Amino acid sequence: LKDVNHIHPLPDFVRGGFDYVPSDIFSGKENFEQTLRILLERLEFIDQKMVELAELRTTLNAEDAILDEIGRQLGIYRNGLNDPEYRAVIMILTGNNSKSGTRADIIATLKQLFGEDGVTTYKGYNYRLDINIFNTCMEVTDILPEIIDMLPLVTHLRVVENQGY
Amino acid sequence: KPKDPIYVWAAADVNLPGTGRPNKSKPIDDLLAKGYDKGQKPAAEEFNYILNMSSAWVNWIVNEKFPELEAEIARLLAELENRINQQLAV
Repeated sequence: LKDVNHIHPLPDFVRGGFDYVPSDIFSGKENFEQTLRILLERLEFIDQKMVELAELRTTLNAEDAILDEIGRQLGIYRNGLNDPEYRAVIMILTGNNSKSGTRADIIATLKQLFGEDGVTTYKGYNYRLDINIFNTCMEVTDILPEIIDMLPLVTHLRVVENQGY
Repeated sequence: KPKDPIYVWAAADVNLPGTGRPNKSKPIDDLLAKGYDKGQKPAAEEFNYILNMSSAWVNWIVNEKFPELEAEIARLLAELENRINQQLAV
């Protein structure tokens, strides 16, 4: 019924405070109101930017200019990656820390990179595993090094990518 | 007898526009040992390579091996006849 995240712009900030004019003594004088409005409306701008200072620092929306700072703390350097996929690698490596490389587990990680039906996985008798891609939205060669990391120590892997079925 | 000349598949060795990689590649030995399964799917490179190899070897058998084998057969008999007839004349 209520949002748990209380960090939001204050609703109707301006009309508040004006509500503290005692008994409409000054209201309708058009000389005191403008002086008060001009000062209060400055806080509006500062109040608004208080959110982006917290909202924009999250990894989901962080821009490349500062996303590097988030990656730097985790040891994931930009190298030659671009912004749209640099976000992906950060998620992939971080998610690897609570993984076991099971068949059900592997499907889950690939799920975040290719939608619901964009990926499928065949399995083979002698350590063979196969990955199929149908709806890639980013160039895969640069993402490939991580795709190896979350697999068992002895996996034998093939990678094939195509658009659609 | 077959009625038409034998063309090669993917004869050229060039980078495909879609991939930017050579149009032919060797399939991995494991796949050759067993081949495709239900889930496994074919790649363009292997698909082209198999047919290219088949057609190229068919060329090498038909248009190269038999003609030179026939020439060698004729030459052997000619040299043998010459060698024998030299002694016969002697």
